[PDB]
Amino acid sequence: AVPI
Amino acid sequence: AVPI
Amino acid sequence: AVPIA
Amino acid sequence: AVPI
Amino acid sequence: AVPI
Amino acid sequence: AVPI
Amino acid sequence: NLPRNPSMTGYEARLITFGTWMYSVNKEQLARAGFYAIGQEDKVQCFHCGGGLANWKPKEDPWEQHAKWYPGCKYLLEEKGHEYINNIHLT
Amino acid sequence: NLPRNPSMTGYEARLITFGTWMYSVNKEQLARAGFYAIGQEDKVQCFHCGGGLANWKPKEDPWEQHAKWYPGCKYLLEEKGHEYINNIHLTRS
Amino acid sequence: NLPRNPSMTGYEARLITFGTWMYSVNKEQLARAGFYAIGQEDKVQCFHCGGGLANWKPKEDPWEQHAKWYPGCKYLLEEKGHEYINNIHLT
Amino acid sequence: TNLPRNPSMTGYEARLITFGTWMYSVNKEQLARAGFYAIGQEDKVQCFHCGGGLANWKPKEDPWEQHAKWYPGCKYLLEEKGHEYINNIHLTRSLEGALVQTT
Amino acid sequence: LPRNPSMTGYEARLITFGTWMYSVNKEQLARAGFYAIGQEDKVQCFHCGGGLANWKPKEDPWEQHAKWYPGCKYLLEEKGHEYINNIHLTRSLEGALVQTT
Amino acid sequence: TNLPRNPSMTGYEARLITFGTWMYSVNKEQLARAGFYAIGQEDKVQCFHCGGGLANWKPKEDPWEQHAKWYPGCKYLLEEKGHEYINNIHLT
Ligand SMILES: [Zn+2]
Ligand SMILES: [Zn+2]
Ligand SMILES: [Zn+2]
Ligand SMILES: [Zn+2]
Ligand SMILES: [Zn+2]
Ligand SMILES: [Zn+2]
Ligand SMILES: [Zn+2]
Ligand SMILES: [Zn+2]
Ligand SMILES: [Zn+2]
Ligand SMILES: [Zn+2]
Ligand SMILES: [Zn+2]
Ligand SMILES: [Zn+2]
Ligand SMILES: [Zn+2]
Ligand SMILES: [Zn+2]
Ligand SMILES: [Zn+2]
Ligand SMILES: [Zn+2]
Ligand SMILES: [Zn+2]
Ligand SMILES: [Zn+2]
Ligand SMILES: [Zn+2]
Ligand SMILES: [Zn+2]
Ligand SMILES: [Zn+2]
Ligand SMILES: [Zn+2]
Ligand SMILES: [Zn+2]
Ligand SMILES: [Zn+2]
Repeated sequence: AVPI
Repeated sequence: AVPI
Repeated sequence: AVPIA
Repeated sequence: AVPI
Repeated sequence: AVPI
Repeated sequence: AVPI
Repeated sequence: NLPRNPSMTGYEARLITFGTWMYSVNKEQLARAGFYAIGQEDKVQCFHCGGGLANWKPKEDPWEQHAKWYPGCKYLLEEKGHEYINNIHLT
Repeated sequence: NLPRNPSMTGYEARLITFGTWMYSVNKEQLARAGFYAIGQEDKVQCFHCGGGLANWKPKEDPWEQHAKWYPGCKYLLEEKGHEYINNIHLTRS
Repeated sequence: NLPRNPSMTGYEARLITFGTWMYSVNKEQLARAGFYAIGQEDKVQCFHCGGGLANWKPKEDPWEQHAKWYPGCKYLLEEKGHEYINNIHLT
Repeated sequence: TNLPRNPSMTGYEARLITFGTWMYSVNKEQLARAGFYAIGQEDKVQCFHCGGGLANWKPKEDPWEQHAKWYPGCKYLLEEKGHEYINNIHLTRSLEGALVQTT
Repeated sequence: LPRNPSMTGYEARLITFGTWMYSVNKEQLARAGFYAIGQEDKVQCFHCGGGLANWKPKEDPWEQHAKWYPGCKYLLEEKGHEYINNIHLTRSLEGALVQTT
Repeated sequence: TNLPRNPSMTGYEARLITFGTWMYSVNKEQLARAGFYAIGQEDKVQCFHCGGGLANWKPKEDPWEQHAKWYPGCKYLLEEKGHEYINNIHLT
């Protein structure tokens, strides 16, 4: 996933 | 008395 | 009961 | 004197 | 000099 | 480089 | 660490916010459990951890709901102890 | 641990806020109990815990009301002590 | 030391935010890893470090992602330990 | 809790200069020594340490005395004058590390 | 404590350079504690908050970090006092920040 | 006074570069060494540590001396120059  |  | 968001 |  |  |  | 609402540290201060409480869950029990009404339906909040609770069901135990939803509360820990909290979560 | 309104730490600084105090509770007793008037009817606040009190009734003791409503106040603790606070709440033997 | 959202310190409090959760990643695993849904697609945030994560991929591991992106999280450290975090970063 | 509200006014000269055209009956040097500096509003002054403000000075008033009378909790006052001085100003006797808060 | 704790991790900082079109290698910048803010080649340290812009080819991120922000705690913990002192061609006590030269 | 008001100006070079277009006579290197950095209003400078501001400089004044005279409570001044220096400036 990826940071917001 | 009473608190505010 | 349930938490208030 | 007096406090402001 | 002087403070500001 | 230089500071922002 | 420090309570979110220090003005609600006292039992009486919290109890008086329930002066017009007409819901099933007892106001004395809610106040003892650290809760105070915020003036919105049956919504309450803990003076210490700030945890809010709403939609109370008849016969519910304030302390148990406090421990179930906000196990990290310092007030809950100091008053009930670690064992009580663990038992609520069956740990 | 630290007062909410340090400028009201002194007795005189608090007392003067009761300039034309016409209400039933003695202003000197209120000031001694850590309270100062906010200029709104009989509304007062503790300089230390910031706790506010209003609708004072005759014969009320400012210290007793302070302890009843705001038992967590550190000024109350340092000046009156545990025993006094517990007795007010009857919390004892 | 103090979490960014103390009201989400409890497992149940976080789990309930995934009520209508329609995404591949298991909500129980997300909650256990300290995450709670913020109500925007599959966006979640850690109750402790406040680190946010989105665009989860099927079978992704919440703890692995937590450790990969936010190795500085104190909740991650206390629950998983240095060895776990170091291994995730092959270090 | 211990640090001054206005650290830029910690020095005597820095405070003294704020009383440029001081047209009041109270000596500006005494005011500055007592920790006060003018804020540019009539004869209004404030302590660099406790932040306590004072106005409407009367002729022949002692800055230190007024400082102690109104702001007995000031740390600057305590460190410079001592507990004995503060207690005498309030005509009482307090404990060793006790602030004069009730009289 | 670091100014931006969410950027404490290497990967978290690395991803901010997206497709990096500038002079200095993004991996080196990220390792040196920097993350891109979205304004040309402007970067900031996650710990001290120190910002840097207008990077030139072959510049060393750690070196620039030490030159401009010798007071950074991240720099100190990762590189140490001697590294910082050498960058500023000086030496100091085992308890003094390089703030005068 | 404990932590620096403007930590981004802790370094000598960071402060010096704020004088890149300094149009006054007072020496910029000396000002920067004394903990000062230019802000842009008149010839006003500010200490990175105590936050003390100074303006209306004389072409040949000593920034360390002025720093000590006006802001004797500055921790940067104390750590770099020491108590004796500060006391001497104030003839104590
Ligand atoms: Zn609670
Ligand atoms: Zn507590
Ligand atoms: Zn108890
Ligand atoms: Zn549970
Ligand atoms: Zn109080
Ligand atoms: Zn106190
Ligand atoms: Zn006392
Ligand atoms: Zn009671
Ligand atoms: Zn986290
Ligand atoms: Zn924790
Ligand atoms: Zn644990
Ligand atoms: Zn890694
Ligand atoms: Zn004072
Ligand atoms: Zn002091
Ligand atoms: Zn002294
Ligand atoms: Zn008195
Ligand atoms: Zn840095
Ligand atoms: Zn660090
Ligand atoms: Zn390292
Ligand atoms: Zn240098
Ligand atoms: Zn030094
Ligand atoms: Zn300074
Ligand atoms: Zn320093
Ligand atoms: Zn002097």
